[PDB]
Amino acid sequence: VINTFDGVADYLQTYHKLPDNYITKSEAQALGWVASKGNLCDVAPGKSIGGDIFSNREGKLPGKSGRTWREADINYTCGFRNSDRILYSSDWLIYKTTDHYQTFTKIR
Amino acid sequence: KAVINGEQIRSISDLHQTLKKELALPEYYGENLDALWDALTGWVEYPLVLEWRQFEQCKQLTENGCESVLQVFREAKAEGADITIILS
Repeated sequence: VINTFDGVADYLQTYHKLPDNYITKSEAQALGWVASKGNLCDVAPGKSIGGDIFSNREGKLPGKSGRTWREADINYTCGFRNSDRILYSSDWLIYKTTDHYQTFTKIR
Repeated sequence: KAVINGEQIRSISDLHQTLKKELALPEYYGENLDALWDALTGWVEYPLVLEWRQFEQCKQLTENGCESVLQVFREAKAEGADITIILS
């Protein structure tokens, strides 16, 4: 899998899509994902949650009306989800958080 | 089932800490609107029922943010999360 900050960032910049080991929340739910049971790998082995719209609700990432942000989980290897996320824009800015969206740092 | 006793909420940080305990949110919970969205759509157990008593007292706090917290719950419900909201 490609699931590290630099792994996913490099892949996004090169291919303009997430690696194959990502699925969205709704796609996971359709397969039987129940977040409170930590069961993503039971219904989608080797997968991580990622690709959903990121609404940037605290306005910490740079925003403008023509730019969409998305997010994906980083360092996930089954079980309950962690605090690590990559954030990527439609114009290919890439940021990270390791503290559950409290702070963000630009990485590309 | 989660209850917010608005009469006892002294700040927005108090609000997030109470949500963390009442909803069994992760220890790392970020106590911000993006963390709340993530927890309500990809952590919490369903069905979820939130009873926010005396929301009006939150509005009296100097810090803004009360409606924004409620809005995240409503947006998570609209996204498909099995959430019921009681304003009492």
